Amino acid sequence: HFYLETHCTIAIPKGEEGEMELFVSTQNAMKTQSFVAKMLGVPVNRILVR
Amino acid sequence: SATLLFQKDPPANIQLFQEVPNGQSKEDTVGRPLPHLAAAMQASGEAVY
Amino acid sequence: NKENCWKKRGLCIIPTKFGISFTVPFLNQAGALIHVYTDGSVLVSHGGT
Ligand SMILES: O=C(O)c1ccccc1O
Repeated sequence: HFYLETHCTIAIPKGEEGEMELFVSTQNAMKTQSFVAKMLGVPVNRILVR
Repeated sequence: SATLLFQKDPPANIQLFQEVPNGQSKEDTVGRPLPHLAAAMQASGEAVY
Repeated sequence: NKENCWKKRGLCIIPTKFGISFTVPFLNQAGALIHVYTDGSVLVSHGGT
């Protein structure tokens, strides 16, 4: 692909109820959210992707 | 009594409220004394201000 | 009060009523936003804090 900006993610752990807010260079916020959630073992509503 | 030093008395606390209908689902918490959802995190200092 | 010269007890019972609603009509409005994600978990958002 050679997108000038390579892959990048910033994940912010709140410390409450497994909550996490992520800033990601992605075309798929949904999958990023569910995939992060699945790996963590928390409901999808705990993950916010921006 | 004017010569008596302050004496704390024994506390007494009673709360009265109504129970929910006998046939109300265990998952329907409306009317039940459910603790504040963030209370555990507030007690642990994890709640973020 | 008859048995005490320098200490007295008082007792009072009072009622109260409080009108419910912003007295500014247009403030009596509320909104909510709800998302159900594919895992079935729900995320509720509303105007209150
Ligand atoms: O209680 C009200 O009537 C009220 C009205 C406007 C703004 C804040 C308020 O609490």
